[PDB]
Amino acid sequence: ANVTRKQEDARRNPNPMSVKSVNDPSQNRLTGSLLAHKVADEEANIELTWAEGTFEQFKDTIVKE
Amino acid sequence: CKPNFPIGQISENFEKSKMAKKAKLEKRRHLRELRMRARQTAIQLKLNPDGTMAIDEETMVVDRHKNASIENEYKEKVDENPFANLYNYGSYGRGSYTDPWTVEEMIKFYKALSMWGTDFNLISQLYPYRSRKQVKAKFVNEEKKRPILIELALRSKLPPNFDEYCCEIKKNIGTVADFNEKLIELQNEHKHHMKEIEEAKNTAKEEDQTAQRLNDAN
Repeated sequence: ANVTRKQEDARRNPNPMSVKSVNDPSQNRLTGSLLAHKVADEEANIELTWAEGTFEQFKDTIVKE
Repeated sequence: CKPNFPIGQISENFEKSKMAKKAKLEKRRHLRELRMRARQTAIQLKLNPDGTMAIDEETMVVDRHKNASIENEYKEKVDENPFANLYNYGSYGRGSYTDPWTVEEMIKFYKALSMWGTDFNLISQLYPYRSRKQVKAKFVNEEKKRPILIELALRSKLPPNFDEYCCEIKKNIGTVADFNEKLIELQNEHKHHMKEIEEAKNTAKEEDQTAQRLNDAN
């Protein structure tokens, strides 16, 4: 509900270019726990077909010793 | 019991001294064979199903050390013996060992000194990997060594025994081009490119004043 509320706020009064950089040994880069949120936002969903089985796996254990 | 080298008592920790000496003799002999042989990374993107046409944030920056570390891994490893680094007055001073001259070189030395008076500029390249400094000293030491064989050369003021006709053209057959006019023609090309960038200079200048004059009106 609020991601639309911020998007309309920009377009009411919109008020206004990338070249490489160098890794420096006197500078830190974001890593650790917030990097896990940087890779948990954009990745491939899988649409599950929810089913109800429970006998195919059951006898699969019975036949195996 | 002569004062040079008796092996005669305990002599603690001489082994590190021993193989250092046998390695410095090995080092200088590999310097001999360099002489004998010489005589003769944009930016990358990808196409996600979620966000297509997205560019990689890690490829935006460069590490500047992974490329250096590849070759540094592929260098030879050696264990430094603190005896090996020894230094004397003959250290860190320019000058090297001159390869001593042969008599096969003297016929190209006497005749090049027979044709001209004494001209060290063009005779340097005749001996391709000899330099201007030590060949000047070869003129100097022969004054004391062979003073009379040099004294025949300046008396000779005539074209010599006509065998230099090959060595007249053996010098000439390297990069056969009319050098009296080869330098002229490409120099005229160079000032043509400078005149064209000078045309590009002022034509960039006149449109710039034209454009911002319109901004001064508005």
